[PDB]
Amino acid sequence: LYFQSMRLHRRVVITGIGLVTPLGVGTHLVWDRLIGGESGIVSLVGEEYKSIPCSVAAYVPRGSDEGQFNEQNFVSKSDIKSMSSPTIMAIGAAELAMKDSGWHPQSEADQVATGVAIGMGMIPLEVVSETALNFQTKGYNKVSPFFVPKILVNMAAGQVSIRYKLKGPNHAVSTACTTGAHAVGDSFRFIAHGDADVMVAGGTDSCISPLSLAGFSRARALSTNSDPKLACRPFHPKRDGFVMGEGAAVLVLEEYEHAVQRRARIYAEVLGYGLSGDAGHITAPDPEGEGALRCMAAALKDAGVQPEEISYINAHATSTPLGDAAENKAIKHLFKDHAYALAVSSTKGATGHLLGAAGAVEAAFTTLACYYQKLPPTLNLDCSEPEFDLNYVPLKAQEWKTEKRFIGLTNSFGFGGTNATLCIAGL
Amino acid sequence: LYFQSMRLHRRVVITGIGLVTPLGVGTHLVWDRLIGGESGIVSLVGEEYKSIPCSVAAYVPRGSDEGQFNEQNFVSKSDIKSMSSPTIMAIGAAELAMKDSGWHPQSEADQVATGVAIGMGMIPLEVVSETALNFQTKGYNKVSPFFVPKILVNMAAGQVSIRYKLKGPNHAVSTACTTGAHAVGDSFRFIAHGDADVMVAGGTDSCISPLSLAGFSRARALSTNSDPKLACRPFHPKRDGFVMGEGAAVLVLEEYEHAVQRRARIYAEVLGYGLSGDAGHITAPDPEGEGALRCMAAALKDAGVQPEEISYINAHATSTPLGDAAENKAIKHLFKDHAYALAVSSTKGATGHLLGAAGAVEAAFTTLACYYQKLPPTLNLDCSEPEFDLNYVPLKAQEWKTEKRFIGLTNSFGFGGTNATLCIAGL
Ligand code: NI
Ligand code: NI
Repeated sequence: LYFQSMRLHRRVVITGIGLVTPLGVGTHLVWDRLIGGESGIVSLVGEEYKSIPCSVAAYVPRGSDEGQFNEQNFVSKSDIKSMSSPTIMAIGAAELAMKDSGWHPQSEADQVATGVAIGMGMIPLEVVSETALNFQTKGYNKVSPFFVPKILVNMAAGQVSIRYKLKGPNHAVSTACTTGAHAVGDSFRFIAHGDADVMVAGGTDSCISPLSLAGFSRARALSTNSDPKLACRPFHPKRDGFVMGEGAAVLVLEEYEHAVQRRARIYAEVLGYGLSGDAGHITAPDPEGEGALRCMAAALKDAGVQPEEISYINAHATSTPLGDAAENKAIKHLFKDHAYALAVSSTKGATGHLLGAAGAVEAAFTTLACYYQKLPPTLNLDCSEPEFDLNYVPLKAQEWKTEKRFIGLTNSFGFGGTNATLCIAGL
Repeated sequence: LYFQSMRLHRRVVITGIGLVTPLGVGTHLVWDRLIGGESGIVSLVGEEYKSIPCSVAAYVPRGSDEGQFNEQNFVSKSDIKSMSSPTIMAIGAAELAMKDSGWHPQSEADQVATGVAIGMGMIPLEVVSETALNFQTKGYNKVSPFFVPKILVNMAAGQVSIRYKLKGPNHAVSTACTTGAHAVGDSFRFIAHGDADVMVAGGTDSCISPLSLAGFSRARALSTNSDPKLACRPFHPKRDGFVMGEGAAVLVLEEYEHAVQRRARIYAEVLGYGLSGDAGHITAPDPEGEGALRCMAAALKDAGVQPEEISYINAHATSTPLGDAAENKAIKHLFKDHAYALAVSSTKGATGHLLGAAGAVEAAFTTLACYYQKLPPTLNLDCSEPEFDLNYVPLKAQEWKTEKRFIGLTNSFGFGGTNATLCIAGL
C-alpha cells in the first residue's frame, strides 16, 4: 500500500528472428535443417589443434553459397578492421532479424523507441594475445587504436546501435552459457516496463581457437569423442561433455500494441522470465538441479502459467554427465506427472554449444516451435538409461498441435551457476 | 486493457555499502577521504610502463594498514589461484556491503530471496596473454583448469553467490564504463518486479597493466599529463583524457518492507533507472549530449520526479574535452533554469575512472550524499570556461540540506555510446 505500487506492464511479442549458426544463415533455412535432423558439428582440421584432446567443433559455414555466411554482405572491408568476429556475426543476425520484423527505424521517435540488448559470453582471446604479442615485441605504437573497441563485450550491441540508429536502451550481458537467455529476458522486461517499444535482442560468440578449446578441455567440459556425427548427444548414456560452436542469434521483441498497430507478423508472446543461482560450484551444476527447478518455477510465476499448461521444453542439455541428469531431475520434480505429457528436446546436437549465443538461438527455436506447433529433435538419442524416460523427441521432429495455447520454456544454465528460463507462447 | 496489464512494483532501498577503491577500503573511511578532497591518483613507476604516453593511474592501496586492501582478510591463498584480481576485489566489497546491511542469509528462504548482480567491464588481459604464452610454449597441459573460470565476466558474481550462498537471480553485465550503473539499475528492477527481495549489486574492474593502458592510450582516451595531482580534472579548461583506476564497489539493495520488518538501516531509496544509446560513435560521445539527456529524462520518468525536484547530480565527467562538455550541455538542456539551483560534482578526480566499478562507486557516493545531505567536491576545478558555469562543488565539499526530499542522479556513459542514469533519494 505504502510498500507496493502498481505500474503498467505492456505485453511483449517476437516479430523477427535472425540466425547466423553452424546450421547456416537465414531463419527458415536453419529451421528446416534443424527439423530435418541436420547437424553443423564437424571435425577439427589444423595442426594447431593437435595438442588438445578435443577434435570436433561447430563452425558457421562461410561463403557465398546457400545458407552460408558472407561477411561482406553486411560489413565493409574497412569495418572488419575495427570489429571482432562475434561483432560481425551479431551485425549479420541483427540485419536479418530486423528484415524479418520489417522494422527499419527512420524517425527520431522510432529510433529512440528501439534499443539493443546483445551479449557476448567471452571476448575473442586471439585479439588479446595477438595485441599482447605486438606490444611486447614492437611496442606501444603497434597496438591498434581499435584494440579496446574490439575486445569489449558491449561492442556488438554498440555497433548494431550505430549501424541502425537504435537509441533506446543499450545493454550487454556476459553470463557465460546463459548470456542469450538473459538478453532476451532483460529485453522483455525493458519493453514491458516502458523503457522501450522495440529491442534488438540476443547473443553472439565466436571463440573457437586452440586456446579457448584448450581452456574448456582443461576444465573437463568438452567431449573427447572424435566422431563428429556422434560427439554431442544430449541425454544419452555415453554423453561425455559439450561440443563448442560459434554464431549469433538475434530476436526483435516488440510491444504488443505497437506490433498490432503497424500490422507486423507476430511469432509468439514472451510471457515470463526466471533467474536463479546454484550457489554451488563454479563449473558443475547442482547435481539435483535445484537451481534449474527454481529458474523454471520463477518463469512460470512471472508468466502466471501453471506447470500443466506447458507443452514443450527446449532443454539446456549440452551432453554432459552431470548437467543433463540435473536438468532431467529438475523437470520431473517441477512438472511431476505432467513431465510425461509434455515434450523436451535439446537442439545442441545440431548447433553445438554456442556459448553466449546458445540462449538466444534456443529462444528463437522455441519461438518457432510455438508458432508452428512442431518440435525439433534431440540428435543422437538412440538409447536411454532408465531415469531418462521423458519424450526427448529423439531423432525425428514431431508435430504437437493443440486447440489450447502452445506454451514453451527454454532453459539456459552457465558456469558460475547462473540460470535463466524463458516462457514463450504461441498466440 | 487487452494490451496493458498492471503488476506489483515494490519499493527498493539501499541498506549496505562496500568499497574497495583507490581512496581505500571501508565505507565511512572512503567517504571521509572523498569529502576531505583526497585523491588516489599516483605516478606510474615501473620500467614496464616506459613505452606508454600515460604516466598516472589510481591503484587500490594494498597492505594491512588503515584503509588498505588485504586480500587474505577475505580469500585463502588457494582461492587466489582460481580467481582474477577483480573477482577478489568484488568478494571483499561484497563482504563489506553485507556486513554494512547486516544481511547474512542462512535459511534456504533467505538464500533464495537474495541474488547477485555484479558486472565487470574488461576481463583481465594478462590472464589471457600469460595463458596464451604458456600454451604456445609448453602446450595444452600448461593451461590452467581455472583458466576459463578466471576469465569470464560473470565469475565475480558467481564466486560471491557461492561464498555467501546467494541463490536468487545471478546476473552480470559488461557495458564498459556504464557497467556498475546497469548492475544497480537491473538489481533495482529485479527487486521491484518480485524476482528477489535482496540483491548484492555492483561492479568490479582491475585491469591496469601496460597493455590495457596502451589500448586506452591508443584510443586517445587517457591523459598524458604527468603530474598526478593535476592529471584528472573534470570540467576544467585543460582536461585532456581520463585516468585509469581499479576497484570494486558493492551495494545491498533491498525490498522496502523487507528492510523495515527486519529493522535494517536504510541509506536511501532507488526511485528510477534510465538507459539510452547515442547511436553515434564507438568511443566518442554525442557532442551535444543527446543520449545523456535521454537517459537522465528516462530515469526521471521512471522515478516520477520532475527536473526541479533534483538537488544533486554525480556527473560521469571523466576529464575529457568532448565528454565533460556534452554532459554539461545535457544537464543545462534538461534542467533549464534549475541547472543553476542544483549542484553537480564528479568524483573521478579522487578515484580515477574505475571502468566497470565507476557506476557502482558513484551510485554509493550519491547514496551517501542523499543520506548526509552533503556533497563531495570535484577535484582540481580551479578555473572555468564561460559555458562551465554551474555549481560543480569545486574543491571543497558542501552541505546541501533541505526540509524537502533530497533527490540525486548519477550518470554513467561508456564506449559504444551506452548510457545509464540512476535516480536515488534520501528518505
Ligand atoms: Ni516494471
Ligand atoms: Ni515489473
